[PDB]
Amino acid sequence: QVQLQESGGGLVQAGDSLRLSCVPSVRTSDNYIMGWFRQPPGKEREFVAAIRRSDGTTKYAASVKGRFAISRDVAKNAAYLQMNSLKAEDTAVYYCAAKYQSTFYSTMDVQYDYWGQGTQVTVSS
Amino acid sequence: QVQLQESGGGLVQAGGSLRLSCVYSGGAYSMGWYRQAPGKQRELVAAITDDGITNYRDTVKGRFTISRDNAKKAVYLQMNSLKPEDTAVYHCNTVRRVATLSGSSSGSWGQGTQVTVSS
Amino acid sequence: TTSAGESADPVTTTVENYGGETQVQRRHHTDVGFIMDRFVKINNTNPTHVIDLMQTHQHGLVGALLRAATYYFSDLEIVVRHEGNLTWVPNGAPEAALSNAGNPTAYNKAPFTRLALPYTAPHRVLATVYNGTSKYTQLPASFNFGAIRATDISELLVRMKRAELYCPRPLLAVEVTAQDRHKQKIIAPAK
Amino acid sequence: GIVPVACSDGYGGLVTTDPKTADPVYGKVYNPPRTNYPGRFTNLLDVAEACPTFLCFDDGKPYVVTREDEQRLLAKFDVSLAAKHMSNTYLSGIAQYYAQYSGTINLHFMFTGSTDSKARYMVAYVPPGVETPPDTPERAAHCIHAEWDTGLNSKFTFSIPYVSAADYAYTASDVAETTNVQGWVCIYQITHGKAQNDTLVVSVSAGKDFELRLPIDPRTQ
Amino acid sequence: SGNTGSIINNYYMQQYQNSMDTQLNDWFSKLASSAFSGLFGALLA
Amino acid sequence: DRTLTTRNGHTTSTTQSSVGVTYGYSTGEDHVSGPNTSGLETRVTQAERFFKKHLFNWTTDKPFGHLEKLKLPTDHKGVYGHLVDSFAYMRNGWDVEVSAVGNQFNGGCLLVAMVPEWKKFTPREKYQLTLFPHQFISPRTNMTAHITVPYLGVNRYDQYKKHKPWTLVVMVVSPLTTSSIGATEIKVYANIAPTHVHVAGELPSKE
Repeated sequence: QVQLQESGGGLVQAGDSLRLSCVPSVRTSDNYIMGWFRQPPGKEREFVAAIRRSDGTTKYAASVKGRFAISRDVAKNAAYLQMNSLKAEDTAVYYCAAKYQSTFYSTMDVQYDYWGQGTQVTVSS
Repeated sequence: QVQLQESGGGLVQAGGSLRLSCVYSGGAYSMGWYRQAPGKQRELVAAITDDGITNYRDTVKGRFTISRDNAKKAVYLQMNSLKPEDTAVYHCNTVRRVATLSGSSSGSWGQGTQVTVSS
Repeated sequence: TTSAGESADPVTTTVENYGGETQVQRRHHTDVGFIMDRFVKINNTNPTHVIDLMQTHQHGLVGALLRAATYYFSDLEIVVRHEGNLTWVPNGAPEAALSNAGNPTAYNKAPFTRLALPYTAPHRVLATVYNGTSKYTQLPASFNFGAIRATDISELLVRMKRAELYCPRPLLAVEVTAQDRHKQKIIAPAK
Repeated sequence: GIVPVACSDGYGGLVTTDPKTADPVYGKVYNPPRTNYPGRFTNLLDVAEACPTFLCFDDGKPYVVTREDEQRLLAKFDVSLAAKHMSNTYLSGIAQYYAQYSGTINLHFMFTGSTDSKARYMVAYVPPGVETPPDTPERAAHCIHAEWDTGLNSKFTFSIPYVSAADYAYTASDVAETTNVQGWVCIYQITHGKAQNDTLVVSVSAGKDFELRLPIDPRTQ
Repeated sequence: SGNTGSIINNYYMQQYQNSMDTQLNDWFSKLASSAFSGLFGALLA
Repeated sequence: DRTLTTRNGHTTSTTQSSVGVTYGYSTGEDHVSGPNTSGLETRVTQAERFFKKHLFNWTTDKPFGHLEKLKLPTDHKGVYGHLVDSFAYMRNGWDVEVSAVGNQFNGGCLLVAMVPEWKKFTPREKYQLTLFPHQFISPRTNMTAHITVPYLGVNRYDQYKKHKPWTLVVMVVSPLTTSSIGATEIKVYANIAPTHVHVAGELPSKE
């Protein structure tokens, strides 16, 4: 059905910033929730930040609350995760996701539908 | 609205007496005497009706006496048994409801009377 | 046909002017009551939303065809997808009235809620533009259909019932940059 | 077979004001008869017309007192069911539960002075368009007004018109925005003879074409 | 009567389905029907 | 044949380059007495008459799409002005007449329209300014436009210090072209007259 195209990964060192992007392949008229999951080396996947398509309702993790910022482009049908002031612990594999089926805030970080192959972000010190 | 002048104030020692006079020009509204203590709010002292009933503040009751003369268009305040507290500028103008003694912030005042009791 | 142009009278020439034949037409699809009667999206919802029709997208079907009129009248239907109960207060209500169940409150069923609301504005007609103010770019605050409230609202749809439009205004199309015409992809079967 | 149906989506849920009924569980119940029970009202505006209630002026009094002063402005209040003077009224207590209104609002003025005390009063309706109301009857004589003195008949009723742009008005003033959307009502004391502490009681009731429109439930509960 | 396609009457009264208009004129229909056609001057077909 | 005389009150205005009268949205006013004014409105016939106003100078260096507006009611110095500042609610329509006098050896076109609830137009929206009651001034044919419009708005009576329903608009459609025997410049004036002036809600004085 829907495939996700990720962009903007790479390598930085501590203190810099990165910008991740993700655009879905089809532009159906749904209320999907673009989110970001990260999987640290030798650990399991976990939620980072999500955003709703209709409004700019953003969820966040306790780890990254003041640093990270997520936004959406209504025109280009995109979503961007602006990572700021990276820590050496932010090294992981970052995945996007879709979650088309239900769009309520209380469940905005539990069950996504389409993932799309992850990007590699490896910050140094 | 009214052009009214005051006179009679001055300097006197404790226990003295004074007679303040005020002359007005408009109508026969119930008049009264106000004083602005140094550094305190302007407060009513004694009020008189249109040819009749008078009413006094609690503190100045019994020592002061207000009177009216309709023909000469004048009001008088006789002050006896003075105390150092009674030093102020004694204005005069109209007053509403002399029973409750609710003054009128209506308009302009004439600064013409200054009393300075010494002790 | 030739006529006086500066007089601004309408002139409709036919193909009969050179032997043709005017054919029978059916204009059921450009009827005002027909075309405005479809659900269209409102893409800025809040926990508390004031139903203002000027919040439809300006380039949608109903959004643009509504911007192409000065005044309008309509009832309304809304399709809300919410969590918890949904309270509706009419036009003019305090904002604190939205926390009580004496007002129309909908206890949420499974998919969503579909209601029908009347017209409660104090004016005879509503407007899309206003030249001036209403207190002692921005329309008067009385140009709305009420307000809704839930713990969070996911989507809102609106539908104009018994719609009436007055005093038409410009309605634009996408502009052609350098082409001879605006070319785009049109649906066609695979293979 | 049997009749097929489409269980539509969006339909079915409970609305607290819906116009349909529930299904019964307890049949054949007869009530005790209450034929010709006294004091029934089927409309709130009937009671609001027939029964006027008092206004609340300074110090929380239902009346204004004549003043031994140069000021001839007894009282002044906004034309608003949410005014400070109407806070204790039945018309206002009803109007708090509605969104909009329209129509007439009647004011009643009862003179309660002695027989040997005369007076002449004036009330003016000052529609919106000025920043501050007038404080002289000579200047408020250019609005809609009425004058009346004291005599055998001790009551006077003046009817405030509904004049505005919209067909309805809100029964609640929005925010700290000033200059009430409707006008003011100004009571004046034209003259008086030997009326030093005599009062004039004011009350308000609904007019002949008064109307409240959209029921709400606005109080914090 | 635009975009309603059921033949059966409504289950709810007219007083509850939508609001009621009170009284106390299509301009552009008449402005288009009163348009000029034909020709101007003489014709030599 | 193209001779027209309009009489509004004790004022007249004759034109021999008439092209007709354009009625917009209505040929006559709707119900002036409604339920919002509660029977207390009155009509003023002394205020319905002409008054002049200068719009702009039509020079040759103004291209297509040059817009000039005039919101109505304007700053009136006569009976209409004291009406506006003396009563709280007013309503009236308009009877406008624009004149651009050059000579018949000029070229160009002007668009005179009456836009309800004015809002600034984008450059692409000026191509559709003929959706409003309008007429053209072409020095080739006429020197005078004439439009007549009713009162409209969301409210039956208006507070003109807060809202202005109508706006007179003059747009350059074709630039003015002159020659050695044509007028090198054209000045545009308006001759507006209110129609069916009704008032309500008399206000206190200021004196």
